[PDB]
Amino acid sequence: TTMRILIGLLVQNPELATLVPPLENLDENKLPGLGLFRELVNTCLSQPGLTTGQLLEHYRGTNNAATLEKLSMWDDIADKNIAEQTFTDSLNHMFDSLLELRQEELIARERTHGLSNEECLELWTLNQELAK
Amino acid sequence: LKVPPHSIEAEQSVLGGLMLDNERWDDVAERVVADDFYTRPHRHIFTEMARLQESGSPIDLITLAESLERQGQLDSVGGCAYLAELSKNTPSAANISAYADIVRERAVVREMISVANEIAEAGFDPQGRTSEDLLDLAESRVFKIAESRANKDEGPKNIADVLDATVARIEQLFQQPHDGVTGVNTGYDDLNKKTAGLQPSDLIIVAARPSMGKTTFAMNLVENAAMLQDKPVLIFSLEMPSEQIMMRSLASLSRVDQTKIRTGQLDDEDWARISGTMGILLEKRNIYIDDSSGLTPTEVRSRARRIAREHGGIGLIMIDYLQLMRVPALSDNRTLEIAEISRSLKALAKELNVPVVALSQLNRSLEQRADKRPVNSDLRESGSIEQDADLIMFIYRDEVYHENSDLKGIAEIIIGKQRNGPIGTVRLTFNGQWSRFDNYAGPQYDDE
Amino acid sequence: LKVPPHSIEAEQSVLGGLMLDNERWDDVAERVVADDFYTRPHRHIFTEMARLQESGSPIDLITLAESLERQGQLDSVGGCAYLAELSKNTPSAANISAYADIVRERAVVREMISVANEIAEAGFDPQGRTSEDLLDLAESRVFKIAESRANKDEGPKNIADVLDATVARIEQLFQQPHDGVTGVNTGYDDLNKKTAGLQPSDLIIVAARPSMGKTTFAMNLVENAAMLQDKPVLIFSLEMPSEQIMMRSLASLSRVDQTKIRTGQLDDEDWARISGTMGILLEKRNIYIDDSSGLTPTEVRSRARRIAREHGGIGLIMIDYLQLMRVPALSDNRTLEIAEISRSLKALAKELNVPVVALSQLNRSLEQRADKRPVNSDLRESGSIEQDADLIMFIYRDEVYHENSDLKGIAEIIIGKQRNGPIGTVRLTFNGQWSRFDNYAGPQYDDE
DNA sequence: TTTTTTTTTTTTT
Ligand SMILES: Nc1ncnc2c1ncn2[C@@H]1O[C@H](COP(=O)(O)OP(=O)(O)O)[C@@H](O)[C@H]1O
Ligand SMILES: Nc1ncnc2c1ncn2[C@@H]1O[C@H](COP(=O)(O)OP(=O)(O)O)[C@@H](O)[C@H]1O
Ligand code: ALF
Ligand code: ALF
Ligand SMILES: [Mg+2]
Ligand SMILES: [Mg+2]
Repeated sequence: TTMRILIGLLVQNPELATLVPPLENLDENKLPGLGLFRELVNTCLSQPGLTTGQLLEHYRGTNNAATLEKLSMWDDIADKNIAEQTFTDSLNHMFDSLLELRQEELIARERTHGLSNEECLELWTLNQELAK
Repeated sequence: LKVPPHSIEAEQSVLGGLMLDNERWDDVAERVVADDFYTRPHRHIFTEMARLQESGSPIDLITLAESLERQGQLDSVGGCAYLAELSKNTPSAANISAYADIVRERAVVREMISVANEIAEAGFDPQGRTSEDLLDLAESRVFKIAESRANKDEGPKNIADVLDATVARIEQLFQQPHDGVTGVNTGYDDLNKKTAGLQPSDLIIVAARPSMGKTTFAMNLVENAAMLQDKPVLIFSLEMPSEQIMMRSLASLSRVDQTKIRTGQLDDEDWARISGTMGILLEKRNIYIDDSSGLTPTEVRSRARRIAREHGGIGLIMIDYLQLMRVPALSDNRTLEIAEISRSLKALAKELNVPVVALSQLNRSLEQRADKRPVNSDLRESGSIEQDADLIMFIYRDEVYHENSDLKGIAEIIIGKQRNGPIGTVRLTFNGQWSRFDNYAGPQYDDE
Repeated sequence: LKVPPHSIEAEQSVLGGLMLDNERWDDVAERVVADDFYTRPHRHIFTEMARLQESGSPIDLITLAESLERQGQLDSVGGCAYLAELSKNTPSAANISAYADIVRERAVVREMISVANEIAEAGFDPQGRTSEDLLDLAESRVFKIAESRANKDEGPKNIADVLDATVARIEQLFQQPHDGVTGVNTGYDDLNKKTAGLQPSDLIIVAARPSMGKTTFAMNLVENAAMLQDKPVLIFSLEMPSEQIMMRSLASLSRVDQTKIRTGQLDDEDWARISGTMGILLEKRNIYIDDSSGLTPTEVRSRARRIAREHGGIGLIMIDYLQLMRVPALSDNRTLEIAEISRSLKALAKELNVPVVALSQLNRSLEQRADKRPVNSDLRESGSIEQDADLIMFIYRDEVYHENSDLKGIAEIIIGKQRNGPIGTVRLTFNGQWSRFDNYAGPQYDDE
């Protein structure tokens, strides 16, 4: 669901794709079908100063262009500056998956064979960032 | 099966954004209500959020879930898992206003569809109701939906513009050099001075005991307005047929005895005056009369709108009189019926922005007091009438209750209520021979 | 197996917030105790947190885990995993106060359930205890619950306080009799003295018969508050359009004949006064008006929240008037609708912590009494308005009901109900020419 | 569940 919103926002306003913080190091296996989003972000970053049609026509060789076109119309709003905050919030939510992974693995290791002082300390440090 | 139009995505987005930002609740609050949500779980969720926010509590996943569980409604809304899904699916509350507007659109469309279906069902099965009843029902149903959308305007937005507009309007009124009367001239110097005429949008109630000439004074004001303006004037003579009202009007205008006109014992000069009055009226054609009895506010409003559209507005409206009007929906409680009638007439006056003189009658307690001069307390079915009444004038005649009165031929118009002006007594000459009121030209009595 | 009422989520949120924000321990310390946590591990964790705070150590995951392990109770709670989960599952510690309040609610409800269980057990087995003994046991058990109610003072002040007040006043007669204004200034010396200004969070109901200057008095109060404060004030003029209200305000401020203002018969000096008033008002921009018709309480609340958030609070709210407000849900019973409106407005005043002058109207029965001075029961639907109202002020004018009255130009503001102050009459000079009230400078009449 | 109306019988001024 969130992936559909992210893709729709990315396709609707290709200009904002230049403001995306780097996410190349992140694995695409965490979120479902995240490879399409990362590929779209990299492609849109490669050509700053573009229109929505020229971004849409890029993936005409593949069969996933229909999804991009159907998502672009969806969640369409006239105001431009309003969408930047929503996109930023979605990006922050997506980036929070890394902290989610890190705390989940630490909790799993705690349940498997416990944790030492430093391990629970780093778990606490990671968890403090989740609330804020 | 034609599914009702709806947008689950907009509702979910609003629900999630409210959990993410309580501050924008106001933006959601003035745009959407609980009943708007197509899905009942969303209705319950919105109700619980409103209850919590009204208490000052923060609208969040945990507090909302526990609040629903306190009423056993959590599992009815999909549970904590569904609430977490709603919280997650919303990225941010920036576009929450658009989502609320979309939800409002869908809800109003479903309401329109429901009203249309009900009207169609009634048409298929009138259950003995005449066509007029069904058409009036459809009128009311459509008008309700039309009025239910008046939520974007009429609010206390940034005052500066409102103050500037009001001051500009005041300056415009000042610049227009009127002769003291800024509204419909009443035809009487003292009454116009104290009232500045019958103002637009204002509800005026003229009252007195029966036989006091209340209808006489009303018709005199109507004639003055018609002669002093070209805009039409509308009369609802529920009390009397149009024939007697027109006979009174001719007697007053011609200053000929009403008895002779009623009896037809008219001489050549009297008939000449009558013919001149008829010619003047036929030249004006700014008067419309309805003698239909039992007229409800709905029919009065519809006919007023018809006349205004056909003639570009109405200068004045006249109703004879309030207590005769019918509201079957409130027939059980007479007081509630009268309050509804008065409020509807006030609303109609504001909408058409025209003076509306609706006549009224007093309780008998007045005549049980030592002083028989009417006051505000004396109105019958009284409480709501005075509240909706913007101007209140009572008609008194000491000669009526005192044969040896020195005020024979004199009538007291007591302005008892005036929002933007002084209250007090005025005197007029009453020619019951002609059923007319005239400016008082005797010695001026100082009002103590 | 009816589980005792509880909230795992609330306790987990409170514990996680304490792990996250130690500064909010005090806000939690007053609300809840260790016993209030339904689950024993949460009781242990809160006890350890209290012990650490008392010793001054910070409350975090590492310190709490170390302290619990040192006591051997770490296993009883779940270790680093469970405490990390407690810290994790809390959306934010900013709402820890609400979670603590909910936990206190659950604890009080569980205490009540336990009390009921004990009373039922005693009833099943009196053990020779008389019915009086069982009743006294139940009453003693219940009185523990009602410790958070109290009764405060009811009026009886002892001889020592009387002597102290008498000495203070006898000494200050030589000195300056200051008022002690703390609330929003009413603009009048006597009214401020008796009320100490419009108290925030307190509901004030100004009532009067129509035409008594109710709206006039409210507008004068609002204007005085605006000129004596910088916080914005708010008005809901359902009864009248904004234009008439603004004209009244300008006429009062400029002390010019409002009739001239309405008619546009304004001279150069009056025009200069009007221009100065306009300049002052456009300089302030601390007054907001809504000319909406048929506002529901929710709409008023939302709009007030909007204005307060935009301008950081509201100095004063005014509603004209209660009987105009609409509640479609309770339209069936008028009294219930009025009661709910009053309750919602009182809750709004408490939440916004602002004085709220909501106007009300009286039943005609008042004028049936020999003395027409209003009293509390004279309110229409007095059942709920009187209960909710914290301050009740009635406007009376003997000149209105007696033209030969010796109090001409004098209006009586009678504080008939005041929770935190004395009831009694106050006099003001009413200039109907300007539609204004002024401090009464005439001879003081003994309040008998 | 309430506001009206308006009888009737009393008191009080
Ligand atoms: N020929 C006449 N001479 C004197 N007075 C008359 C004559 N005809 C009608 N009137 C007066 O006109 C009044 C009109 O009465 P009516 O319309 O019933 O009063 P309202 O409209 O206030 O109920 C009567 O009270 C009567 O005194
Ligand atoms: N030009 C004037 N001269 C004297 N008094 C006036 C003037 N204009 C208005 N008033 C007084 O102002 C009062 C306002 O009436 P209104 O606002 O209807 O009363 P309320 O608001 O108490 O229901 C009236 O009772 C009237 O006596
Ligand atoms: F008797 Al009428 F108006 F004529 F009340
Ligand atoms: F008649 Al009003 F407020 F003016 F009750
Ligand atoms: Mg008549
Ligand atoms: Mg008023």
